[PDB]
Amino acid sequence: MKLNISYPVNGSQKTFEIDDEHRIRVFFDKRIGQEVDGEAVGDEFKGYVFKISGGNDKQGFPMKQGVLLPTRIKLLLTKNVSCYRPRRDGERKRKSVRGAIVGPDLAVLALVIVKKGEQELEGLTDTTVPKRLGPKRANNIRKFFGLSKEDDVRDFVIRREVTKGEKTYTKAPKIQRLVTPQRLQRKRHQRALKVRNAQAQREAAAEYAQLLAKRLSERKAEKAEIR
Amino acid sequence: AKQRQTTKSSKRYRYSSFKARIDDLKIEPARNLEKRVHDYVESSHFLASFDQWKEINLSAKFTEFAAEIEHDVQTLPQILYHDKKIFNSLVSFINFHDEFSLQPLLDLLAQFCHDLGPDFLKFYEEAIKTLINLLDAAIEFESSNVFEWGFNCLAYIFKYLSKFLVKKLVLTCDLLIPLLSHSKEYLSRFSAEALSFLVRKCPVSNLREFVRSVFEKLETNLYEGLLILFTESMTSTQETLHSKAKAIMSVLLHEALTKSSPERSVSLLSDIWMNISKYASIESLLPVYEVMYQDFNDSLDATNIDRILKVLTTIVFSESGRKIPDWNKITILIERIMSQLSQDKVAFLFALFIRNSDVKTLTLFHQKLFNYALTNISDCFLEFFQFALRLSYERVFSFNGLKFLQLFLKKNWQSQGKKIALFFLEVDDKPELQKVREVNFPEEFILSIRDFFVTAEINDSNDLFEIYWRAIIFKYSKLQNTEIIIPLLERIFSTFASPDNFTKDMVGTLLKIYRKNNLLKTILDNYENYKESLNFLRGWNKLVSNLHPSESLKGLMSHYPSLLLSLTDNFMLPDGKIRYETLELMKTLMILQGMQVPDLLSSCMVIEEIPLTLQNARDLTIRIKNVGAEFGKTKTDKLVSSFFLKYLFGLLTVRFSPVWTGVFDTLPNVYTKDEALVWKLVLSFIKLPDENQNLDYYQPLLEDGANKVLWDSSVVRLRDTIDTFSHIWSKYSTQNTSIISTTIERRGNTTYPILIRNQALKVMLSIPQVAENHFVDIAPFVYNDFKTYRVITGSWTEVDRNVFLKTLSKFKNIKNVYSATELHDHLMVLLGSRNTDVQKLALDALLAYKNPTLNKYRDNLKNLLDDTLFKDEITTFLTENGSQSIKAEDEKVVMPYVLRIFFGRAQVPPTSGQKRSRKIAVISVLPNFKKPYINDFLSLASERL
Amino acid sequence: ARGPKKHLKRLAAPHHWLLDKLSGCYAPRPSAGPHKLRESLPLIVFLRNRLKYALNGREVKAILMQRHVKVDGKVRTDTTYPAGFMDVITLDATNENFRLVYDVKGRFAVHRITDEEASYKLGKVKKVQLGKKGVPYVVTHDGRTIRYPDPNIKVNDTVKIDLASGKITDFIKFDAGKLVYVTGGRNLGRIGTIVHKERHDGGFDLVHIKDSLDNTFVTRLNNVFVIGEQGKPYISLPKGKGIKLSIAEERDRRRAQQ
RNA sequence: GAAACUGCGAAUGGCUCAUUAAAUCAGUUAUCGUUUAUUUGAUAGUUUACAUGGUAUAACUGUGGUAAUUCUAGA
RNA sequence: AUUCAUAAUAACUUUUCGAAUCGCAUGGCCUUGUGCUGGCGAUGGUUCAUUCAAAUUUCUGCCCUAUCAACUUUCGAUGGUAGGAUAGUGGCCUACCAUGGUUUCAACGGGUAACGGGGAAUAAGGGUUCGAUUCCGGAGAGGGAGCCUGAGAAACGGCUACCA
Ligand SMILES: [Mg+2]
Ligand SMILES: [Mg+2]
Ligand SMILES: [Mg+2]
Ligand SMILES: [Mg+2]
Ligand SMILES: [Mg+2]
Ligand SMILES: [Mg+2]
Ligand SMILES: [Mg+2]
Ligand SMILES: [Mg+2]
Ligand SMILES: [Mg+2]
Ligand SMILES: [Mg+2]
Ligand SMILES: [Mg+2]
Ligand SMILES: [Mg+2]
Ligand SMILES: [Mg+2]
Ligand SMILES: [Mg+2]
Ligand SMILES: [Mg+2]
Ligand SMILES: [Mg+2]
Ligand SMILES: [Mg+2]
Repeated sequence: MKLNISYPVNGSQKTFEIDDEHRIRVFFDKRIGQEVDGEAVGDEFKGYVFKISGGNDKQGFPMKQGVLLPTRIKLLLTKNVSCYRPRRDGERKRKSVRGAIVGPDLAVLALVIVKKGEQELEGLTDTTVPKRLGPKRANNIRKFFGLSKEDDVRDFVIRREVTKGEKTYTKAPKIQRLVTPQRLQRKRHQRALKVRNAQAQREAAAEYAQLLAKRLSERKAEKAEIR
Repeated sequence: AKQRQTTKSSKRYRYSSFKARIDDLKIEPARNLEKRVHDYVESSHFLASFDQWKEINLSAKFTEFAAEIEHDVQTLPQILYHDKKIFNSLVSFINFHDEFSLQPLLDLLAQFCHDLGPDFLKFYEEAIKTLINLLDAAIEFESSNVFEWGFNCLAYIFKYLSKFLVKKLVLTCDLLIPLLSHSKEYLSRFSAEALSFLVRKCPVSNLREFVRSVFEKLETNLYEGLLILFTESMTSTQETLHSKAKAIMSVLLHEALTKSSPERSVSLLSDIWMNISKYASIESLLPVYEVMYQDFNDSLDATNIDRILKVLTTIVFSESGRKIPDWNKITILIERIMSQLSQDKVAFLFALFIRNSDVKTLTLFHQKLFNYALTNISDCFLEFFQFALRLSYERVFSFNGLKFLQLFLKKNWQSQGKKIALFFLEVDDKPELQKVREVNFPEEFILSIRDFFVTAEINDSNDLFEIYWRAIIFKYSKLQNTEIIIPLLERIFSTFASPDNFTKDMVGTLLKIYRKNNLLKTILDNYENYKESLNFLRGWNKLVSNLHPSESLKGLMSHYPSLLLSLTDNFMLPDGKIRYETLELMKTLMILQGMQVPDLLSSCMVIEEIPLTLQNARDLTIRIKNVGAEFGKTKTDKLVSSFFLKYLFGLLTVRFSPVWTGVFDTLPNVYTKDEALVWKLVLSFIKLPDENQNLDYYQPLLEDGANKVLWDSSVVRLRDTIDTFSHIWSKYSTQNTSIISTTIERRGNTTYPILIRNQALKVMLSIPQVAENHFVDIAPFVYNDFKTYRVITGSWTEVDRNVFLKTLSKFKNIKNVYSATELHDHLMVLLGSRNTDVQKLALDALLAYKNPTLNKYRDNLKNLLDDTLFKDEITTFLTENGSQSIKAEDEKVVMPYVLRIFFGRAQVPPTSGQKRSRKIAVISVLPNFKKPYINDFLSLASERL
Repeated sequence: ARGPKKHLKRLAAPHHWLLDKLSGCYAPRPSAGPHKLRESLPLIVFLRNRLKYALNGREVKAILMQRHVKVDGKVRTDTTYPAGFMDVITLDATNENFRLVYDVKGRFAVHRITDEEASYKLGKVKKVQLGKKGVPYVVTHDGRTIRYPDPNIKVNDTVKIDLASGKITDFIKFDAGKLVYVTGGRNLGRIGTIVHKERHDGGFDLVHIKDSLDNTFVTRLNNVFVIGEQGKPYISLPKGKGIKLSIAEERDRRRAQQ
């Protein structure tokens, strides 16, 4: 079966087709999350460690973690689970999924290189893929560049160059959770509103108390007159 | 905001800010070609609009105005006879400042002037005052449409009374000074346009009187308002100028060049010229350009020599050289200005000419151009030259500035030798200025300075400064510099065994003077105190690279076997450049030794070279992980091990998160090579933030050299280039401060980042066993409570503390550490901390001690820490006679823990309803405890007091 | 149905809106608001079918989004905002102020008012109750909650609310001899004086009302709204002064004026 | 301003009369027997801060399975 | 009409809420600091009231059939008590109790080419028939059963089984 091997430290990934069945047998009986030695797979992978991440069968159905079987089964999948993207809120669908036990009928098996062996794979270890996007939140920028609190993230924003025909310019992200005078103004405005509301309520309460006291005194005077 | 609504959305209705409407609004009624009601008339303009406005506007205020005036406006003779009451009502109603009636009133006020204009003159002053108050009122209630009505009303009156106002403009301007001088920019901008329309309609004779008055006023926002006024009068349509522009522009120039007119007026003229130059195309400027040349030629004189040059500087700069038709004319002026001043202004002028001149004209005049500079700018030719280089260095080199610089140096080396040193210092780093460094230097100066070292007194920092600025110039000297240097270096080394920062840089300068063995011996004798300095490290790098390996060398370095290991200590420094140069030095020394350079050395050099970017972020990590693997698999000697381990900790100083990833992965698997070496490196980093590092550098005697180099320009573009030129002048004005200030900039970085302690702690966390064995060195911080120190100078951050406590829990045998008991008591203090996270770390380390009784009740204590399960545990775990209660035999060990954990929970701010019940529960469990334990709990509360 | 309805057929719409039965299939459903559905006049019907300012719904939306219409001194932008009894509609651009009052026929009538009379409204006190923290408050017929009322104010009284501050300026007790306005039933729109209140515990109270023409009628208490003392209304009344006229007399008057 | 996340709607509208004989429905009552998005009006000094995390992912880059579907797996 | 509104006392909570949100604009104080203070709006948020609603609910009113006279009660039928559940009352369900409930004033059972009403036709008046069908209310989405989401669904141009 095809092996889709991914090296996350480079971010690289490549497919290797397999014909001999010795390596395929040593993959058998394993489970997602378990580790296997690359030397058993072949000399090219000697010294490597592969963690199984999943796979697809000859019918295209995916492998699901948490179900310990060697055969497909129809599972009721819901929000925030693998192998299912709900079209509508609260929608739950029963779909056929392949078990978590490796077997002879896996069309492709996905592997993650936990540890590098002595020899360097041509397509995985020798090459690197850059990160697509840099940090956006201010604290993330500080963490990425290890900035001090005093140092302003404004000067450390990553810029990417875009060239259109003869023209050229740069694009950079909008920082979020940045301390700006507008935020201070909003905070101050909320605090002032709160205090003013409290004072107005107290004033209204005092006025009502005075009115009630005056009415009470008048009624008591009338009662005294009746006596 | 900059990116205006340039790309328009498909929406039919869209919000527009009040500022946005004000920005696009423009006061110019003539452009509007829409049919106007008053254009068709039967009796008078006032009646025609009046009937229309009765129909459209239904506002209450306008309705009352209509009723009061309806009878008196039926016929034009009626209007003229009753004009006094008509004007009063219009002004009376406008005063209320009601928006819903303002539009008909402002229109009718204009049409009222149209019907009886010459008669309006007696009303003219009252009208403008009414409008000024209305516009001033309009600022409070933001309504762009109101401003459109008011200013158009002003424009219409200004249109109808054109002949009579034009005769007395300075009076009319006087009324509008508060508007033109107003703080808000847009009010001044609008009033400038309305007033501008009269300016275009002037007789030239009347204009000169008007131009004189405003310039007299010119000597808040008046400058800006006038600038908008004149430029508006010049511009009529895009890429074109009004026909009268030449007449007005001549009048402004003649007044500006006049001695009586203030200098700021010439500055205004400069700003006016640039606005029109940017606005207008080439052809429209040709009539304007011609008048400028002729007027300058006709009025050239000593008194106005400075003013003329100031305007010419603007012309050459304005939109660079593309607006200029033919530079031969401007050149023909320049000798006339030269033949018949302010040196700094001249230097400003020629530099732009070099940058902006077409190739042909510059070639014809490049020789005469610089000869003028030697004539009068020789006092400041170098300030000109550096500015010329920055603007266009390639053009200066192409046009033979270098030989003229060489001629300059010969003429004035005696006068301003220090100032020459400043120039060659600043240009040193720039690779494009390599040709300047190639310029041969006058020989006589070299000998005079050469004689200085041969007999120089060097006993104090001031004398060193004398050597320093001189030392820079010898680098170009060709008269066997080596022989003079060696005695001087020995004098410097012996005189100052303990160098300060300035000294380390001079020797680097001195070593840099060398060009293609005894000197090498000299530096080796005294280098331990100079390895830190970058400049010394470069100068040494230059020396070793030049010199060819030989057997005699192998004897030399053999005399100092510790040379290689000593230099390795530079790799922990916070500067990338120092580490790179040290590596390059390391390789060269091995070549001289003949020893083979390890391949690890080459790999580390490559990593340092890679730029620190997101694109290369990943590539850096693998190189660290690869070489770390290379170091691990390959057995090496102490020097390689010392080299690599120190280099790794140097990477921790780097401010790049990907770099940290590789080293944090590499270091835990390679520390076995030298367990002692890593620990000292970790130990030192922990103590760096507490250690105080200050850069103390020699302060030269202060120079009080400063002056207003150029005039101030409102326009940003011209003002920036002025700021650049002034910055250069001030730098050269104070040569002593400038030389030192430039020097400190290029030394490098010596201040470790304050986060370095956290990085070292992460290394300590990854390897608890090494910390456990070397607890003797780390113990004192805990007993100080992680406080420098009774007032505290400083303390560790909460993050640093947390990583430390986690490491303690990871110790396999905490009980057998150097001081277990004193540690054991302090963790009890931390167990009393209010912060629950701290207690869990404190407890985990406490449980690291193998005590059976604690192990029996470990989970209950953990649940007590856990916020969710704190409440039920109190009832179950601590109730007297409880099934899960602590056994009497085991109480004595467990209760001290129980007392301390509860103490922190009592310190929770008793602030929210859940948090308040928590405090009540803590105090409510006291009766369960035996009285001696209750006494202990009370004792803890009073301990802090 | 499985939830709240959002459509209103024209035939099912309130009669007093006077909607053409063949213009379309649907009618404006008043959104939730101060007044009940059947006793409210949405702004669309008021601006289009009564004032004739707008020719169709889209122009009404154009008017509202311009923020020219104010209800009770506050700008509204919902086309189906349920304006109702005693609500002040201000159109500043036209310099017009309207108070929604039923005419004798039982329909909302376009009544123009002065600005001063537009400065306040009248509200029937539907509830008097202590809120949280022991603060008395009154709920009126239009859903306004006003805190710290005058203690003498009781249910079924009338309170004169100043729109600017939303506070009670004065109040009228529900007593015999007071001038009242009918706001429900077949007697809708009539004006009279109270004569006597019949009380029936656990049932609907009845009120006898005598008109200026000495005709008398009985109405449920929920449909009565005190508007002032006899001859001294606190608001300007529409034409006809709430007097019901027989069909024959209406014919005579119509022929005479024509 | 595509895509995607987020919020809201999709329980309205339209169609049909199968079941349903104190059931539905009509008129008339009650919630002191209860929920109520939304609208409208009130209403909360008592709770590193110049402002916290991934305890995190989509869209996106890249590597793939199935004959096939508004299928989706690893990084 | 209340154990109502509200308040207070003592505790309790895997326990909430009490603005880490956004647009436009740049006013006022000065000890001149990117110091302090400040406007017009949007969107969120506890509780109360109002509104659109929802649920249950009191009294009266339905065509033919007595050659359907007794029905309901074991497996809830009537009622009491306590609990569970419900948004909530309630045999709605559970446990223990009693033996009740309707009926010749027609219960129960059967038929219905039975959705109900506003209405339509005829008739001089009483009556007789029609009303799937422009509005109101109820139920359904091939037939049963069961649910996620959401304030609101036993939803079906949402999902799951079984039957066809
Ligand atoms: Mg969504
Ligand atoms: Mg952009
Ligand atoms: Mg009642
Ligand atoms: Mg039946
Ligand atoms: Mg019934
Ligand atoms: Mg909504
Ligand atoms: Mg609200
Ligand atoms: Mg992923
Ligand atoms: Mg039972
Ligand atoms: Mg019960
Ligand atoms: Mg049927
Ligand atoms: Mg029928
Ligand atoms: Mg029907
Ligand atoms: Mg349904
Ligand atoms: Mg069908
Ligand atoms: Mg269904
Ligand atoms: Mg449907």
